[PDB]
Amino acid sequence: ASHTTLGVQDISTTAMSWVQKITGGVGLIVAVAALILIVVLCVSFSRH
Amino acid sequence: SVASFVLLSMVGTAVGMCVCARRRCITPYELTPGATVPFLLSLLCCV
Amino acid sequence: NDCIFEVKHEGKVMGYACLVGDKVMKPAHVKGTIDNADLAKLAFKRSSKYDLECAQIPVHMKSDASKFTHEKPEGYYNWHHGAVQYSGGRFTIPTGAGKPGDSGRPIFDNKGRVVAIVLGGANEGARTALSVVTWNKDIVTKITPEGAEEW
Repeated sequence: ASHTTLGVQDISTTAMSWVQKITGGVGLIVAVAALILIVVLCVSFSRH
Repeated sequence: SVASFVLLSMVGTAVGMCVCARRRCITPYELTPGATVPFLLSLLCCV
Repeated sequence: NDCIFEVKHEGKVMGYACLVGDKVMKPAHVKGTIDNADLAKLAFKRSSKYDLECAQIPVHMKSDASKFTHEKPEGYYNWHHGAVQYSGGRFTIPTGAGKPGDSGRPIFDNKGRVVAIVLGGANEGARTALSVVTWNKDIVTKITPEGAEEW
């Protein structure tokens, strides 16, 4: 061959788009659950 | 194979946090004699 | 007379349980078991924030329940060992009345209604202050004076 090899980052644009969508979805549901806990814990502490 | 495992761990954690908040949220109402849980807490939040 | 049950451990009396309204309540820090054979079979829930454990009263004992209120005017109240004066948000007991091992006794109003349970107290010269668990409409709250010790 007349060319060099490819690396781990050298992927198609369509594959990259799918990766971002799946990762973002899971991350969102974690953030929402965390926010619920913080308000409940703070109010219970302060209410006492 | 590895990516699937890690993503499954993230979802399960979110469920566990919700259960912890619910129990600590509601508990005060079960100790008071004659108390009634307000409609909103009974049905919609901290169910 | 009938609303008070003994709590015993290895033959020694550690404290008391009180049957009020529709719930049976026992302080969390007291060790031992319940003398009543039927009550000993119930499941209880624990909360470390208020040092309380509670369960539902079975139907056949409902006729023994005491009455309760939430109104707490300034004035005088009675208990097993004498009078108590309530003023300024604190319950005042003459010094020397009460010793460790006598926790779990209710305080009664003029008409005999339950208003509070005492779980420990502080030591001061002429008069002592108590640490009490009381309630309000739809909530429960705990009051502990500075320097209070468990009884």
